[PDB]
Amino acid sequence: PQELEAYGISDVHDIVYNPSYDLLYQEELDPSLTGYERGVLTNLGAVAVDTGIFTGRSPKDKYIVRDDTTRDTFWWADKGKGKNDNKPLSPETWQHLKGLVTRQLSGKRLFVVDAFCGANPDTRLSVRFITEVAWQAHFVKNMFIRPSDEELAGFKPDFIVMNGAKCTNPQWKEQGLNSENFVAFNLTERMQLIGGTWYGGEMKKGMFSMMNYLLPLKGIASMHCSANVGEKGDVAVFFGLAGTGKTTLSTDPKRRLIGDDEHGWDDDGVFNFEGGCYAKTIKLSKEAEPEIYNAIRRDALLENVTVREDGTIDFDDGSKTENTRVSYPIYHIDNIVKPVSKAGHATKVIFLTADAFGVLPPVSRLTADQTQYHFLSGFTAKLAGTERGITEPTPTFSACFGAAFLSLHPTQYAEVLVKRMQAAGAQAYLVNTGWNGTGKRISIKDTRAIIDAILNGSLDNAETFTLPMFNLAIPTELPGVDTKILDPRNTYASPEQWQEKAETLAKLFIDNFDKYTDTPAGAALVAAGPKL
Ligand SMILES: Nc1ncnc2c1ncn2[C@@H]1O[C@H](COP(=O)(O)OP(=O)(O)OP(=O)(O)O)[C@@H](O)[C@H]1O
Ligand SMILES: [Mn+2]
Ligand SMILES: [Mn+2]
Repeated sequence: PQELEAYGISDVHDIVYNPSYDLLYQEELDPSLTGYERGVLTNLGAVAVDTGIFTGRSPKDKYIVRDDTTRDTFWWADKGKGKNDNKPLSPETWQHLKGLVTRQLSGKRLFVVDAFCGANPDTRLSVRFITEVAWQAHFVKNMFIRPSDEELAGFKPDFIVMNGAKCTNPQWKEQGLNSENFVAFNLTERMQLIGGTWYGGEMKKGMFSMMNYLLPLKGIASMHCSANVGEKGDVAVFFGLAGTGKTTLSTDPKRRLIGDDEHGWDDDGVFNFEGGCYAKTIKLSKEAEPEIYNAIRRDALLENVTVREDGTIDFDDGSKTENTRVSYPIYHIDNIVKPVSKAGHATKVIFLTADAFGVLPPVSRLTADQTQYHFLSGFTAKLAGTERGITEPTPTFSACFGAAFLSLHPTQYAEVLVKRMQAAGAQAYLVNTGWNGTGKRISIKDTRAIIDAILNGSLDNAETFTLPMFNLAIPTELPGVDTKILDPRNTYASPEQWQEKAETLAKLFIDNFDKYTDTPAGAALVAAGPKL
């Protein structure tokens, strides 16, 4: 307990260190629990919980302490270098938030989970997570790397994550913060503090943000991508924003899964940060996604799904949130890289996007300059009007396909990615997992056959022609793929109807890209973007 007292947490009478899966099951199903701690047992064998008022991350509540360690290296929200959520925090307000959390956890029954972030000993974080909520401990047991008993014996944390979801900050107005909630990081004390939000993804993406700070400064790419590997050792990575297909499409029975969301790329190859996968379950189809569906069993942890009185799950019900999720340890997938989630250098780099404007082609091979342009652009889009019965799509441009998690400037991630790709001779591709002129999403079946064709070389050998405006090389046909869909003009009444939309989208790309054109490298990439 005095070790806990070193963190500021007093008088803990009941300490649960390294809780087993069986204990976490017992704790969640305790009929005496109240409120959002409670779990419910589903007919699939997995416990389901509700994560409370927050059912996704709260970027507006994300703060990073600005001090002499971070001042000149962080990509700060206020430093005129493009928009981001790295809002500066004073060390004095940090101490206030730390007092809130440590007092909240003092005198409680605490779960302590030691885990690694990063598959390689030379660059991993040794993270100690502290929570008073059993399903939060379970989330981190699933999603981080579980140490061996030997690693546990000599465990030396170099980052502490203290989850005080049950406390809030009443001084937030005087302190200039956004709300009574907070997700704060301190790189001098090497700690994350959480208040107000119970959502487990803050811890997952928080540690991801810290890897995104430390690794590129050591020459190692740090990537919002999934990754898998063929029997020959050929590695693919799949970038993309939330919901664009990284987890869906890397979970592929023809490939060994490396990881689904967070990877590094060092001198030896591509390596997972995590010990689990965090899948979306909205409208989950057992036929369309059988491996992910099969992972939903005891020790998986369902979030915010609708569970019927009889224990069945209504996966289509988005009432609590569209962001229904399940975490599971990665070995709930049958065909994975083991015992360590890593492989060689990627030779296929796939940018996933869900184009709600219905303009981009299902697949295209990128030039080198197009790769850089679209990596910095980081496009996807949403049908935001759907619940009001309207389409109009809303663009998101998020640098590196994950600006919410970037702690350095986008160009620093671009430069090390390009360096790794060039050394490996990797080829890049752009895949629209989103919409076309039918006003419907491309089927998962068609997208998987597109991925197959990328990975087995058939797309590279295909005859291609250039789609106008975006100047994207697209194939005339592909094995097992519906041929009509390959040219996005074919799903509209006429190519001119596609063109009206392509022009709308091109202007959005051009306007977004302008902020990168204040270096000569950036200005020169304009020629690789869409052209009116
Ligand atoms: N053609 C398609 N390709 C891929 N996914 C599709 C397709 N059509 C529908 N989907 C659905 O879109 C979602 C893809 O989400 P997925 O979990 O792969 O996102 P992600 O990129 O892993 O995001 P995150 O980083 O937030 O975890 C799933 O709900 C999937 O069923
Ligand atoms: Mn995912
Ligand atoms: Mn993600």
